[PDB]
Amino acid sequence: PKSMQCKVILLDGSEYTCDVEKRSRGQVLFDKVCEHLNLLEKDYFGLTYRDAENQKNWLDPAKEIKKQVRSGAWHFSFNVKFYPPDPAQLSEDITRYYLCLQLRDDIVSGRLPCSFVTLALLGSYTVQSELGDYDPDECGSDYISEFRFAPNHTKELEDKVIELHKSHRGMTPAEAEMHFLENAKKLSMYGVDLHHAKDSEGVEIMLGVCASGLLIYRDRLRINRFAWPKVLKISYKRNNFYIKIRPGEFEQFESTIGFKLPNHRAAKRLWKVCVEHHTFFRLL
Ligand SMILES: CN(C)C(=O)CNc1ccccc1
Repeated sequence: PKSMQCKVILLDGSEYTCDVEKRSRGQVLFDKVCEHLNLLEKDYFGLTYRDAENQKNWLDPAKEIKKQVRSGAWHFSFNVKFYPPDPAQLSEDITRYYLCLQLRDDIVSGRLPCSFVTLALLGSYTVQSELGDYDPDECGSDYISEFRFAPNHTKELEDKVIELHKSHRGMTPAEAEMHFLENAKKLSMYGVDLHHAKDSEGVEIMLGVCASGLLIYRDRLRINRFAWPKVLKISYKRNNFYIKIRPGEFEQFESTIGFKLPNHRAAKRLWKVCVEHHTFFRLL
């Protein structure tokens, strides 16, 4: 029974290696990684792999790993797939811990934009969670944390992290993690998966997929929002992604909004992440 080596980048940046039978479905590897992580609330998470073209794709747990990675290496990352709108309702602290690690990467990467003060506040909770109570013996006027807090670090940001860290004395790791999440969950790009697209006139837009619904970022003055209920149907055809928007009360006919994606693979990928978010947040 022939087994393939799998390498998974975990949210703390370490590498987990295991073997699965070469015909294994994605669920087999995902169960092994979740057991390694002692993670029970698995529904929010998934594995990603970088494709030929080098884009992120979700490993479909129901399909063979080999038919997804195809010609590529059996290398994956462990990621949050469904960002919970209210992390206080997750049943375990370890769930909220992995969500924090993902968000820290979202922030450092610049996928999750954040004000100066919110960067410093989030940072201060991570420090409290990881080092415990503020100690001046590891902080002179010239302190720079090992912790990556932002896409661009400044001395002013490091100073503000420490000022806020001083205010958290006696906070336990679970408590600082929950405060981290209460702030992060409110940011306007929290849990937003962004896809490049063109509208039906060829104007460059971004489509965001989130718990609540669908976002079209057009210029800056114009952001359209389609709550999942309002979206009656989606589909893709060639390089095109279409959404069918409910008639308001008293109108005879649904409207169709069409988008042009870079290629057929980008259209299908957007379609599948929309279906999955629609299914997930319709049950939540
Ligand atoms: C900026 N964000 C994340 C939101 O406005 C969430 N809310 C929302 C509501 C309807 C459709 C899509 C999204």
